[PDB]
Formats: sequence, C-alpha cells, structure tokens
Amino acid sequence: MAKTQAEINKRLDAYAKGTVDSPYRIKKATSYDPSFGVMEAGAIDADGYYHAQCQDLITDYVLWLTDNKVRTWGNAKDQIKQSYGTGFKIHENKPSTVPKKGWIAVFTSGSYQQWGHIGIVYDGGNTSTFTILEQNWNGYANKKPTKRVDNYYGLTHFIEIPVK
Ligand SMILES: [Ca+2]
Repeated sequence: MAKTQAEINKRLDAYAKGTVDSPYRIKKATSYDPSFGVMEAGAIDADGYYHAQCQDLITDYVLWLTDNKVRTWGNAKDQIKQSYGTGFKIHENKPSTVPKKGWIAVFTSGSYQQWGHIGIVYDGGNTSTFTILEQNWNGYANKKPTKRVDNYYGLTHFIEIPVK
C-alpha cells in the first residue's frame, strides 16, 4: 500500500497547513487537559491524551502510510523497538547520514525527554542541518505540526518509509 512521493509531500504540506485529511485533526480550538495548552485547529491528537504530543503526528502518519493497518505503540523512543511493516527501515544517524523527505526522525539522546522526541523529515537538507515537521517541541502540546531546522542534536535514528 506504498504511497508515492507526491502523495507524501502533499500529506506533509497538509499537516503544516492544518488541513490534513485525518480523523485526528483538531478542527476547532480544543482543550480537555488544563495541564497543556489549548490545541489549535490543525493539531493532531491521535490517542486523545495529553493533547497534541510529538508521537501523535507519527501514529497518524504511520496509520495513513499503511491504510490503518499498523497502529503505533508507546512513545518516540519506542518506535525503533517495533515494526511498521515491509518497506520501512531503521537507520542509525551518523555524521554522514542525510535523510529524505517523509522519513521519520527519532531523538533519543542529549537533553531530550527520556521518552524521546519524534518528527517527520520535511526537507532532507544536508550533513549539517535539515528541516523537520514535528509536534510538541514547546512541551505544551497545543501547536499543530510546525517546521523547525534541526542540527542532528539528540537524533539517533531515522526510519525510512516505503515509497512507490
Ligand atoms: Ca494526545
């Protein structure tokens, strides 16, 4: 059920614009847990807990990449400890490793949360920096998927996805 790069690129744009086709996309500003921020329209809350966390975007993504056949478990650091199916490949991030658009970036070291941070490679970039689309880098779980330029700090693994 592999997706085309064009379908992937279009999915990544819809996330960032808050118009993604998902049943987990927040349509109007919402809150149910006062410990977090009011979730804006565009935010992805896949489990319905702790608002728009980092992993929520990835479980919605993996869900779409596989036509709702693979649901993710655990947190960000748990994602390299399970399988998404055929076509998906886990790569270690080393200084020469540059990812591709649509790939999943996993942060399990540095001063990151012990349960990790996660996001989608929006632009592969180069050896020094790349662009990520992620949720909950602010720790407040309210913003929709936002682009950030990352410098491979704390980034330990990439997950390659199947492309047509
Ligand atoms: Ca959630």
